[PDB]
Amino acid sequence: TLSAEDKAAVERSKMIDRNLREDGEKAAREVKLLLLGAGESGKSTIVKQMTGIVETHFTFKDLHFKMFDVGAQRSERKKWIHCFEGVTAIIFCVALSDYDLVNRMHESMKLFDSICNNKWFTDTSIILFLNKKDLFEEKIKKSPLTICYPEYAGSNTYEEAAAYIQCQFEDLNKRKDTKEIYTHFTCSTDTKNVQFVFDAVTDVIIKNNLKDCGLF
Amino acid sequence: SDHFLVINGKNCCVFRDENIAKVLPPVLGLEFVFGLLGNGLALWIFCSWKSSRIFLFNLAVADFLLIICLPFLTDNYVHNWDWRFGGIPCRVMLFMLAMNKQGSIIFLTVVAVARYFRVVHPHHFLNKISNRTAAIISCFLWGLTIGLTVHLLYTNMMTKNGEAYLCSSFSICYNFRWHDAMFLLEFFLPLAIILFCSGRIIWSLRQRQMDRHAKIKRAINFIMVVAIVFIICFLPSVAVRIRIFWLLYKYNVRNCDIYSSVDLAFFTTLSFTYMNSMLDPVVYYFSSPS
Amino acid sequence: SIAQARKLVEQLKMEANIDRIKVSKAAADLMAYCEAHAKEDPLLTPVPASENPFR
Amino acid sequence: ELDQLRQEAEQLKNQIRDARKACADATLSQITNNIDPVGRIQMRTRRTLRGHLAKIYAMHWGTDSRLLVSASQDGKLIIWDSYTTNKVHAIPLRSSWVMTCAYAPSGNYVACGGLDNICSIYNLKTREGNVRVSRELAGHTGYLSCCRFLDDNQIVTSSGDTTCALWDIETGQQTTTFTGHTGDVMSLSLAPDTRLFVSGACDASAKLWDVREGMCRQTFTGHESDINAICFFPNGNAFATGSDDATCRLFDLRADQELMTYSHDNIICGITSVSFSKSGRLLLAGYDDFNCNVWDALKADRAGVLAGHDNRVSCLGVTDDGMAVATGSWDSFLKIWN
Amino acid sequence: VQLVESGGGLVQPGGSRKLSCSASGFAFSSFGMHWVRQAPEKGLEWVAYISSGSGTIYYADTVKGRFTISRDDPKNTLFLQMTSLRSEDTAMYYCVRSIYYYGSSPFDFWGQGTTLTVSSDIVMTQATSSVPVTPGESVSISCRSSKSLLHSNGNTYLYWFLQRPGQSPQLLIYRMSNLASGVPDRFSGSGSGTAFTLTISRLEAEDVGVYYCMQHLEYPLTFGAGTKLEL
Ligand SMILES: C1c2c(-c3nnn[nH]3)n[nH]c2[C@@H]2C[C@H]12
Repeated sequence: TLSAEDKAAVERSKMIDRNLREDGEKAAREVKLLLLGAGESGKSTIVKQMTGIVETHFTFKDLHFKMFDVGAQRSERKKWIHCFEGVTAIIFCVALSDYDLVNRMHESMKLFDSICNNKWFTDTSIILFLNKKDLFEEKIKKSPLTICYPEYAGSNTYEEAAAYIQCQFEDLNKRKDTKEIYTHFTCSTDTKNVQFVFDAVTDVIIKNNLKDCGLF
Repeated sequence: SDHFLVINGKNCCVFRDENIAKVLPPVLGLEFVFGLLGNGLALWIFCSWKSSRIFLFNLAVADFLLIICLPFLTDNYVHNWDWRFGGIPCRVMLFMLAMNKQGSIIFLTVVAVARYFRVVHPHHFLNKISNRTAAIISCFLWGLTIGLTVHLLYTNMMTKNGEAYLCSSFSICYNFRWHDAMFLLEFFLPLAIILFCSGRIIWSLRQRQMDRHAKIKRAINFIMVVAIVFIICFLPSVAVRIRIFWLLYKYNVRNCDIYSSVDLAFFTTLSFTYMNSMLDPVVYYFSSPS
Repeated sequence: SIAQARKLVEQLKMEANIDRIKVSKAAADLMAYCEAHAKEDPLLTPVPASENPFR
Repeated sequence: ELDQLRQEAEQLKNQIRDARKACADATLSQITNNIDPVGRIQMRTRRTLRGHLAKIYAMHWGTDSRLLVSASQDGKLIIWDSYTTNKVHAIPLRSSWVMTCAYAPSGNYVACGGLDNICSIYNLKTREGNVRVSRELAGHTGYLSCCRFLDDNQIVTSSGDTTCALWDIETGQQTTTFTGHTGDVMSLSLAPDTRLFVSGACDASAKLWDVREGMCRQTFTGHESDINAICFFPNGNAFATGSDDATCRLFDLRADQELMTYSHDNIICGITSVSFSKSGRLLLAGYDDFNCNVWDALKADRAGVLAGHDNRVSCLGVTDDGMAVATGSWDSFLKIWN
Repeated sequence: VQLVESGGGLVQPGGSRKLSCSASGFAFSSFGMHWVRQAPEKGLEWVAYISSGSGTIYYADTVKGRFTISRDDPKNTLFLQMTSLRSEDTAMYYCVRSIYYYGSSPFDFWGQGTTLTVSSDIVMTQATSSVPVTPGESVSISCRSSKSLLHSNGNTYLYWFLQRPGQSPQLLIYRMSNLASGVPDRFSGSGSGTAFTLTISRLEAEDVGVYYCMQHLEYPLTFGAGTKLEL
């Protein structure tokens, strides 16, 4: 037998529950993206096209996207990376002009291998943005790709070199039956990147729904 | 013999062929044992967390209810159309058969439409329905099934055939009644829904080729398997019944020996409609990686 | 790097120059504290349902 | 030169090791081998708090042993009434990346922080009837890992940058910084007298600090991996640490070395949380295997197992009266045990 | 914090009036609201209650079926629609704030009030109607109830209010022992079920006025006659 004040407290608790459920419903209808990239990888350009954690909001085709940038946080990644388990996708930015600058491409490859094969992101997909393709074309015309990849064999032209970098990054995925890598080539002035991210996210959502209904 | 008989005042004629007592129990026993050993497990463990699990749980419940009453059908057959239990019991048994088949079909269609929305409209709000709404939808659908099939309990179905007692909602009678319209619709309408949903899901999937075909193929194969299983299970009896209605319209029940063959056919095809309930656990639940 | 090494050395000097007791005395003190407050520990001694606010 | 200072440091480390060896005349196990075991502890779940919609990262009891504060990755810091399971408050956070909670020992304020590198202090008792942000303490260059009130105007924080800080709340400034660690500081425990505090770091070391003077008084080693949790023994003369070695260790301040190690061959997962029961006989540890083990603090033996979480137990706490044990997990629930 | 009532005046018997109370300075949507009334020369009488969220409405028996309580949270307004007015309804009406959660202080803030002129419950007894006292002395005011106010959850639901000449009542004690925010420590309260006492130590000026004891154990809320302290 509750007292009057106890009943009023229960009523307030139920109001709190209602508000929490409404907020959860709003949050579930949102796409979460973790933005990673090497220093000067150009992820700032993507953030344009799209002191701790930086949160960027945008919308596209009535779909709300929350992007989280963690590059300003220089600490032990192992202690906060699990916070992003369940993120809808990871956007990884790599600068193609970095092949001949200092082994920067090797640092990017190591970071990509660490993130892609991470135990917290076994089923999380990666949208890979290869930035600065015009500067890459200039430099590859003036400088060889063998500086970064001594075993590279083939035309020292834009197409073959860019494809070589793409496959080099794509073969770091040791779980090819669980997640996907969506690679797009970008530049400073572009308009299709948001559509790329939207299409990849829609594919991921469809695959998740198929998993939920049990068709996989 | 003299097969003409009066059921609820209507001129039918029912046949009693020992082939029905010989062949059907062979299929019905297997259907019962497999339906138990599959659906009892599908109920013990759902397939409760998600709406899809709720709908599959309801499908399994309907299949369980339908199979548990198959031994009584087997008894009616082994004795060559001789019900030993009386009127109210077989009223209830026929009501259970009809209601559980209708519920199983409805929930097959619900699962198909949910898959359609999940694959074709990824960002519809139906994909984010909470368990409560799934429960309310499931309850309303069950209520629809009972409201449609309770006339079986309302009406009489037990009739004395000479030295025997025959219970049956499918006597060949010059009486087209709502039960037959429901019997045809339970195939034609959900079949259309299921085939459309599946075609859109397979069309939408085939437009995207982002290097994961290994499992998308599997999903497409399973959708097609569901569609073909439904068709092969339920189309035969409907086809035989449509032949029966053409005959009734043109040749009324006077020389009704002409129905003798088709009647047997019908009761040899109803068995297939029960067999669906033992396949469904394999198609829907056991295919998942558990 | 000389300043950091000097800081480390000074900290080591401060840490080394402290009074210490035998491990037996510390273990006896821990046992004594545990025994003295045993009757006041509900989790060791389940409280009757009448005196348990979480029933 | 660097070599001379290195040699002197090595000599001092050897001196400290020898001094600690001299004091290790007996083991806690030998002395406690003559006392009866606590027996089998069968604690049952008395409540289940069902508000959060994401992983709960931090819980803190009030000093009345009835109110709780919890924080989840869905923002929504929630203040609970344990006895009735009533939600007293639901505070929205300006950043959902919360990793620590604190409940002032007056009930007037609550603190939380995380990947935003700020410690936010919320006033629970205002004339307007709502919870308001009272202060935002900025100055850490890394993530906030733990925070504990000393009073209404002093709070101690630990950061991903290898530093702890003491903050005046009125001014919003660091009064003293603690700068000895070489890795991320993950946990933080205040002494009962609020004159010392111990911090465990990713450098596999714990450090005893003096709040007023602002210098590392002692350094304790022995763990092989990072230390995630730390707690003071009730008398303030000992503390327990839990690591990713799937091991807990009990250290004594006056003897200045490890006393005991809690480990089992069947446990291979790290420890998320550690706490003591009143009188310190029981040591509760929340692990990554969705479990919480109850150890006898005087005998390494395991007393019980608080099963019932479907994801890893991220935090736990014991009431000031010792009546109940709260455990929160990466499942959205937190349970009360008795 | 400010609650401003309006809409009072002079009405003929059988008429209707809509009193309003504009709220500012606090989260009105988070607070339950009460309408209380005081006759020209009598004590306080509880009228109506509307909860936060508008889920629960309670009325006094003398006004049930006649008065209607409503609230507009976005406009931060509380409305009392009174129909079929009688001479018994002549009184000053106050709007009162009240929030309910563990450790809260309901009935904490009162409005200034507006005057309207028309042309099985628990009985709270304030045995003493007047008490003359000199500054610096200690005073004790007693209150009795028909049934024990101590609930099985440990709370004794007794509230002590002080109404000074020309001012709205202000909360002194809630739940028989808890001193309200902003109240001097001179005041204290104690007692057991059916017998409660408010003790004023070091009586000072501005403690003159009428002290009322109220029960919040069950609805309808009931007040005592009121004990008057004069210097
Ligand atoms: C089976 C059956 C059914 C039926 N309805 N749904 N499934 N079987 N109706 N009447 C009869 C006679 C005894 C056979």
